Amino acid sequence: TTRSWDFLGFPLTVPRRSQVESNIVVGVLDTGIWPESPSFDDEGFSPPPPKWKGTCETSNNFRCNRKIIGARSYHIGRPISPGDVNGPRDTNGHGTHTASTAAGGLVSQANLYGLGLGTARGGVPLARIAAYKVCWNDGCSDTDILAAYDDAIADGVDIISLSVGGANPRHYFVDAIAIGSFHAVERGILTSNSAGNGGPNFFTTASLSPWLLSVAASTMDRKFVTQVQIGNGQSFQGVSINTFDNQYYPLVSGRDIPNTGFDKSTSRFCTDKSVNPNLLKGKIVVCEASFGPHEFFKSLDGAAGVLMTSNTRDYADSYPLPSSVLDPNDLLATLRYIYSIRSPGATIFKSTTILNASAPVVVSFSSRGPNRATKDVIKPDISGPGVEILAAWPSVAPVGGIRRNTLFNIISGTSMSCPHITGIATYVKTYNPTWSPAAIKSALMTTASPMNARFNPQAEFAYGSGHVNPLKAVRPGLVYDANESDYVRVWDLNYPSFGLSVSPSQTFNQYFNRTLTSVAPQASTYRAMISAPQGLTISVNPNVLSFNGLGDRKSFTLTVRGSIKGFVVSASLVWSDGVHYVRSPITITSL
Ligand SMILES: *[C@@H]1O[C@H](CO)[C@@H](O[C@@H]2O[C@H](CO)[C@@H](O[C@@H]3O[C@H](CO[C@H]4O[C@H](CO)[C@@H](O)[C@H](O)[C@@H]4O)[C@@H](O)[C@H](O)[C@@H]3O)[C@H](O)[C@H]2NC(C)=O)[C@H](O[C@@H]2O[C@@H](C)[C@@H](O)[C@@H](O)[C@@H]2O)[C@H]1NC(C)=O
Ligand SMILES: *P(=O)(OC(C)C)OC(C)C
Repeated sequence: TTRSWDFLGFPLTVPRRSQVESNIVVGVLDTGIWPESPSFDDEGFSPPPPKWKGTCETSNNFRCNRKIIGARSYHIGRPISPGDVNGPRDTNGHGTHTASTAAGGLVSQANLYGLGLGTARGGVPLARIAAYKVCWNDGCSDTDILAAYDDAIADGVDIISLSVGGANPRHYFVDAIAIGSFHAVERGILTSNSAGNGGPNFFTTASLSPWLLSVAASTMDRKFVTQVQIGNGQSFQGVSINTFDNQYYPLVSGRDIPNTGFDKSTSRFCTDKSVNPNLLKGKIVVCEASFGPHEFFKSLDGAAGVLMTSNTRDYADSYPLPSSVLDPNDLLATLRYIYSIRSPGATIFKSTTILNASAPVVVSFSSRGPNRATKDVIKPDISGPGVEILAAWPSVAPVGGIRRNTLFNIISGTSMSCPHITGIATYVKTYNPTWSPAAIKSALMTTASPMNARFNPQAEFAYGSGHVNPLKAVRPGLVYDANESDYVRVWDLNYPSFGLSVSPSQTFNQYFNRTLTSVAPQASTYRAMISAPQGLTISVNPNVLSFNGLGDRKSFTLTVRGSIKGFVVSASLVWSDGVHYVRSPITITSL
């Protein structure tokens, strides 16, 4: 966040509408909020909007200010779970992180043990925040969500950031988030929702509702790496967020030190207590696998360092001990070294950062479509920064499995990119106070910049309409407006993109209807530009539209005939008038 915003072309110097921005309330459903964080400072803030109706649960060591003007909790079912606390207070850290990502104010020198140093901020530092705590160690219940929504709607929230939801895509018909968001939409309130972290398989996203803006997690240029240097003098580049200073320690293999009743067939991975604690103490264990902080304590208490392995390393995480996830080969290279001189040694360095030019690429865990409820309503809808995002953290909240004196943490997930979209959507809202949820969501989609299908073969079912563009989202020129009155043919649903399910090698011919509403003051003509593959034929009538002014609408029909042989084939439509550009992806699937 000390870097994502700049990576999105959203500088500290972007123009603002401070007056409207300061009167906007961003409701955040998550694990609560930690009031004390610098990201939620009050200084200078005028008093809350007169038309705000929310309140604050201040009977248990919590206090709202003029930044955080609302805070409530929901555990309707049974009693509070173990380790949790009564009230709006965030003890998990998830809600605090999320809130600062979307609306956190400027905090300089923001850093996690030096890592990611910079100026932390939210997309809208002046908006007010209203926290609705609905997630516990107990989980997040359906009753709490519906209830929290109700309050948000009546309190007067303007937009809602929802970083929860990952149920089996097939349980989509019994998902409450669709109920809440729907009622929210009827009152002109948009919802940003993380797609899920169940990728990369072809049908892992559970954020299926149409009125819901779904967001996937992509990378940014900045990348955390941890250099490991074994005895020979050769280095390897591993990923992890290592805050421990550079140190040197003896090396050992999991196979060489099995534990009573274990075979080296499981010791390799040194998991499930398959390693003798005695011959492990004070050394950097080398294991053929990748596990979390829990397994560190469970199986490796005593070890001074850990070296893991994985074929996937497009994101980093912090651990309880000097650690680093190496590439399969660099691992074998390290193992040989162990059986070489017999008395090895490696030095795990404190993480550093490289710049990856391929970014933004949607990360591996990001849930991807098609929409299991309707393959013709493509999802995700868009992408944003969700890998290694540094933002506000509670002082009591553990980091990577231990305690660290830090006010910021670095974590990844679709729940990190959602807040980004939430903040950007609020920004657009500050400039276009009257647009509806579908209008705001359209702006961000039609104005998103195209992503590379060579990096993410799944095309749209991985990044939807592409990567967000904050400043172009403000003046989209035209919008695919809608409202609950339209969710009562699927291909004729005024969506910002087009989808179509087909059978392998089987000529087809579909047609789609849409209506664009102008949001720009000046009249202008928008000629159309298509870009379809080979085995397909696409056209649009009209292919030229004029708009006399603000409000005017026009329709058109898109036809798609052809026959794809592969799984996913994409094309695009674009309605430019010179100044404005309005692209809408076109996806065809063989499932
Ligand atoms: C700069 O960022 C890019 C984007 O994340 C890094 O490229 C990715 O690196 C990961 C990590 O190893 C690769 O993961 C393996 O992926 C394969 C196949 O799945 C991937 O590729 C196919 C075809 O392109 C797609 O259909 C999939 O959606 C997916 O993208 C899988 O079998 C393995 O089990 C791993 O999961 C990933 O493929 C790769 N994606 C892209 C777009 O290239 C890049 O990492 C470098 O390049 C990769 C290929 C490895 O050689 C890494 O070791 C390199 O570091 C990163 N570069 C730097 C400097 O960090
Ligand atoms: P986010 O990515 O939220 C999803 C589970 C919806 O989760 C964090 C804890 C990584």
